[PDB]
Amino acid sequence: SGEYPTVNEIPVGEVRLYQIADGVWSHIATQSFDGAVYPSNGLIVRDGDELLLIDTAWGAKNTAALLAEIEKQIGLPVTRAVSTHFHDDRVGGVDVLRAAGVATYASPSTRRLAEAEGNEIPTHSLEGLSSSGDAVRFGPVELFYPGAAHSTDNLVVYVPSANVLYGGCAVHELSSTSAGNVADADLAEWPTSVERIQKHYPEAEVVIPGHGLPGGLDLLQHTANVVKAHKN
Ligand SMILES: C[C@H](OC(=O)c1ccc(CN)cc1)c1cccc2c(-c3ccc(CN4CCOCC4)nc3)c(C(=O)O)[nH]c12
Ligand SMILES: [Zn+2]
Ligand SMILES: [Zn+2]
Repeated sequence: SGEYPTVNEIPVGEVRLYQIADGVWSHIATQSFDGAVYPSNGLIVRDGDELLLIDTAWGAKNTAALLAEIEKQIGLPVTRAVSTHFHDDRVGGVDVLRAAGVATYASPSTRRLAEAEGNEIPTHSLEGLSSSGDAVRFGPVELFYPGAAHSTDNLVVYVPSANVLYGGCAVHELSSTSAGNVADADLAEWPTSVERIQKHYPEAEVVIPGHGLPGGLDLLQHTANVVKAHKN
């Protein structure tokens, strides 16, 4: 009924959308992994009379449900998708997207890691993102590579029309006490990568984490703090 939807409010398999700004939504789904249930976010950005999708809904069936939810709530076709790193909460569902007419994209780093891990592989490579601090335009967003953080390949997404920063899994929600699933992370570089985000996007008004509730710019400093303390 209007609050940001939480893990226990979304059965696995169902997807909700949340309006962030004009022409910007998040998508929220839930999935089981190693015997626990987790929420995860992605982004939808209006691109004229089409939509740009950022990240899958963490699985094939969830991603089919995402497409259905978009059709019901928005009614514009998803034509392109970008995955912001190689884990299943970002690429699981890419095969569904591709068979629904969506062109799927990721950095070459993400594509290599997805292939090596046995995850679904976006079709198209995003060049121009291989060095930390690189940025490229992609439709109505800017893609930014901040350096290694949650993963070595993680990208962030900025929506300049709305000053929305989608941090993906490099950014944690304010309630987080932990750095999340750090198995592929660089805890030592992560603060430095967050500082790059902070420097590059000082006018962000909304910051959306990979998992959990959006907030403001404080999510960035909180993330740095949680990661340093985890390392400690
Ligand atoms: C799909 C993703 O796979 C991986 O990352 C991965 C890594 C390595 C391998 C081995 N090849 C396999 C998979 C994944 C799977 C499962 C979970 C995650 C989490 C996550 C997010 C929040 C929290 C904090 N919660 C915990 C419970 O209650 C309170 C707060 N914990 C974890 C996060 C994330 O941090 O982004 N990515 C999660
Ligand atoms: Zn991840
Ligand atoms: Zn994640």
